[PDB]
Amino acid sequence: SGNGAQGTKFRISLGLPVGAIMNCADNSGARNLYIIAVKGSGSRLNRLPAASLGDMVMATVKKGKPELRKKVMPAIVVRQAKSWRRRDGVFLYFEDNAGVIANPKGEMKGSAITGPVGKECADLWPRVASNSGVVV
Amino acid sequence: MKVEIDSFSGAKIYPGRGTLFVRGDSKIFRFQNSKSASLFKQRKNPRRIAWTVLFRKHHKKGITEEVAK
Amino acid sequence: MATRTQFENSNEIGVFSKLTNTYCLVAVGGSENFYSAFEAELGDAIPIVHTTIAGTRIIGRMTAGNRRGLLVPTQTTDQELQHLRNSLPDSVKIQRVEERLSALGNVICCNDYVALVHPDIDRETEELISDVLGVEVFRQTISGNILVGSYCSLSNQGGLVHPQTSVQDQEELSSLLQVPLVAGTVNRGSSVVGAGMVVNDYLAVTGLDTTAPELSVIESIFRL
Amino acid sequence: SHRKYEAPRHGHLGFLPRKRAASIRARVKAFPKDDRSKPVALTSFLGYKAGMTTIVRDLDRPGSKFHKREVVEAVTVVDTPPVVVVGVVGYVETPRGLRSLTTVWAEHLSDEVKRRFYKNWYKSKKKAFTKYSAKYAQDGAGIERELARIKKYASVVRVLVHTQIRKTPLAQKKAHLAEIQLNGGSISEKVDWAREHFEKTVAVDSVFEQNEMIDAIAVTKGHGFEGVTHRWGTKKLPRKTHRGLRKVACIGAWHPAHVMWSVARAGQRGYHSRTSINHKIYRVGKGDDEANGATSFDRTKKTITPMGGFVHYGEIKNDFIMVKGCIPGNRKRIVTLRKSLYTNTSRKALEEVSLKWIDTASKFGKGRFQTPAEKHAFMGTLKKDL
RNA sequence: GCAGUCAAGCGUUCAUAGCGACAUUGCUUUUUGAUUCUUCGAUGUCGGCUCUUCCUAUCAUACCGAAGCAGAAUUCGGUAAGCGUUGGAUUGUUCACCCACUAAUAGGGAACGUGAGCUGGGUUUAGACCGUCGUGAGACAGGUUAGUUUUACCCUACUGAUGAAUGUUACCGCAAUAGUAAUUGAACUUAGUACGAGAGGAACAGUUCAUUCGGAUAAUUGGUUUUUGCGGCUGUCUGAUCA
RNA sequence: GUGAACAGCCUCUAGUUGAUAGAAUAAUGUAGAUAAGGGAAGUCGGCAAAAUAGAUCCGUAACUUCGGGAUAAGGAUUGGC
Repeated sequence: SGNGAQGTKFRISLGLPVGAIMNCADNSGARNLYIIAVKGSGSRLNRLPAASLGDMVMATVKKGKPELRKKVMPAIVVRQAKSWRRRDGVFLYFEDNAGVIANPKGEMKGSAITGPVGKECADLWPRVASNSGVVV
Repeated sequence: MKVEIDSFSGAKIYPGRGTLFVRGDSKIFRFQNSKSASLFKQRKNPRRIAWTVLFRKHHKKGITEEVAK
Repeated sequence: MATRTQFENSNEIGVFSKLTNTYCLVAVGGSENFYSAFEAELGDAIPIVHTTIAGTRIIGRMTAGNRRGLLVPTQTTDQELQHLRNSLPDSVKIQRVEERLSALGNVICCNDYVALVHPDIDRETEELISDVLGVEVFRQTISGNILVGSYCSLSNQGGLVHPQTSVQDQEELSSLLQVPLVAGTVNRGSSVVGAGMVVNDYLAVTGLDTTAPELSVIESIFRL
Repeated sequence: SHRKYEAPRHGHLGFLPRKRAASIRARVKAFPKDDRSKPVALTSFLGYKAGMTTIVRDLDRPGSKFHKREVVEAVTVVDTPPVVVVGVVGYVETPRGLRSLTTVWAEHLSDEVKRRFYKNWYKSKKKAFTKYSAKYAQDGAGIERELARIKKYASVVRVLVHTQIRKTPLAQKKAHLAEIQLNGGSISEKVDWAREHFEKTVAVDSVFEQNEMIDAIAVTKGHGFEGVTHRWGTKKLPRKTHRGLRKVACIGAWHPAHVMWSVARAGQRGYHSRTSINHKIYRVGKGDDEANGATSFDRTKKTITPMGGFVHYGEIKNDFIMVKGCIPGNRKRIVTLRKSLYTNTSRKALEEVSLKWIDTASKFGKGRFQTPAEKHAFMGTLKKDL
């Protein structure tokens, strides 16, 4: 969810807590992303705010082209690699985590996306679907 | 509701049953149960497990009248 | 003509809608205000169709076609396939395409005469697209981008390309496509032109955030 | 000192004590409000849970993403033998609450009801309902005077019913007697409806209907004595702790000098009475209705019984109610189905949508086949048979 | 630390929209002091983790009033704690400063709550090193490293369970009393409308979801798997095979 | 006997079959374990567990008292006939 995330998303399994490392899915020059927080989280003692498919989070680049480092930058999750249940009755998951760089307004700094993109992310974020590749 | 076929064994999958996995090649993969799903993870050639459907098809196992038009 | 419309709040009209010369598709979750602009000038000339391709509302990117055919991905349900068959006129022939390359709208950038496809297209799918669409297809990428359909908004009267395309690249396609192409932006600086807005032979719909002179350019190139 | 960091309380305060239920059947504490304008019908009902199964139906909710798209849901089919009335009872109003002042019993009560009153059936002489039932030899003034009293007094009438324990494929051999209030009109007409319903069926064709919101009263499955971690959900103590990491560290402050009742302590878990509200029915089937599992779309031939029957339960050959979602209570246990106390208006209820497909696959493992016909067809001939 | 009263003036013009000098009246016992009354035949001394309740000087949520409140945002106040007040880097840290989310990251008490709940990171025996002081043995809120933390088989309190006696026994119910639970946000429409020459810019009603909490289950997905249920493999022993 | 091996594991000679027992086998425990996704975000401190870990071939840096570091780091195979 969050600002600019028009429409709503059905809840799915949370499989990306604070401190996860995610492969860089888009051609922004980065190699991995380090999740520091998630948008629209809760407040409970000793609970890591976790992320999921289609969610937008801010993640630093622990390993990538230099001036993409040492600073916070929001991103959008395109793969989860964690079994989540759709309404249609399927328990599916991806091969690995993947995220795409995106400013808070919702558009993408990158140009293209490599690998499958969950349609729970394409539907929720229109610009991700604009620059998406494989759709599930 | 359409008929989807297991990717490893070949048995029919009913709604609410089975699993689903997406590879890096962006090609779909459906498994009826953890028995077939885990067996795929171990990189098992399904032409060599006896109770699958591709094994019986390969060795005309129990083909009976299916081999005749 | 050129109409300024927002789907809910997003300005990506081309993403949520597919506009052609004899039919047009829109998302079902839209409101009257988004629907009003489409029906303002279309009237009863060509049908308005409400569908959800792939169970989602990005039908503009999940679908691409022209007068002779329509494209839907494999995972779409036959109930929606039957619905579009009944809603759309029989003049268009719908054949399912088996391809995991990408969404068809991003992969396919086609018109009545020419077509642009994704770099990783296979020969088996190449013949299927040509026969269904009745369109000769060529190999080329907009500015080297794989997503040719999302960075090129095109019609029979002209065409839009990636804003930072080299001058040599733009003229090369114009010879094959037989229509001029003009580099530009949409939706107040957005470089996604193929998916930002759509054109048919008698109308082009853009976002409400398009600035003063891009809309003038759109009118000029597309002969509105 | 304060709590440093403040957290929501673990557990609920209104569900205490978490002790064993007084009876194996959860009594109905309240009944839907009565209106003296409608024809006489029952308010609550009795059934036996048999398990769950999977369904597919076309969701119809305008404004949602999944409008006109297929979904899956869990439903708990509850076994239903037709319930036969063996008596009525009147409740009068007092400045101290409703009170029952008289009871009336039927003519020929089945051996099941007689078996209820005996703790030792075999040693007994079966002498129950022998002196009282003989009162019908006369013109009937013995009982007709009582039914006259329930008409005058007892502005509230509850009818005594019981289930058929032999029709259900369960081996208790003893019925469940219970009281069921009525939602008819006029206490004179309520008892009048009771007289001509002694020793006869009351099916699920009148008590409930398709796509109706009902309650589910049952008894929680028991887990015996439990600690404080799993009972409430308390955080597990760190690994380095000496002498136990599955307890609550601080029961309470120095003052007060006694343990508070609001502190979570180890005790009995399960075997509670939980009333789950707003359950929606999808199917109301009859035993004589062949191909219960078939729907208007499948056009198949199969009942709702899965392969090998319900686990720890029989084959199901009589009436049943197929209600959306989970349900309190476990298998082989009596479940009270009761009419909603309030008229639901949420745009989530009132959704008159039929099902599309019903899971009849094996519930004793990885059910791969719905009917023996398709099972024998897919595999073909085996070493057995020909 | 907190709350008033008066009131010169600030506030473009105006004492109280919001502030407010010089003085002055009280409240608080979570600061620190002073006293030394209890306890030196001894009530285990800092902090952190876990957990319950209570109080409010309300941080957010509910309903309202006032503005130098045109909208938005904000600021001041009233009934109100019913509900919610977080995740991390540094430090033993109380404290403090930053990163980030969020509607918000409000203050506190209960023997500075809580060691027969936990830890022993610090201060606090004994080993040892460096700096200053001393002729010296040794001294320092100095700096640093290593440093066994025991018992409930009692009573009460709490959490669950049984039970004699009111002719016996069984079934179905009433009800005093006690407890009580729900919570907040986002997207669309309203709506580029109201409001202002402009930047901007909402709200009641409705729909779809979600955050935290609670109770129940187990079809479905996942976990466990002494059903060693089945198959495979290693070493050794039943002469070999089978087992 | 396997095995580098007085290592571990099974057996021949020899010697025991001994240290309270019976039934269900609740929590909480002591001792072994396994956990989907992330992974030290926990804690004063990865403390406890975990991973590599035998053998053969290739390959090995900074520095140095030139003797070492060094099985550094990092790769490829292992059964049976």
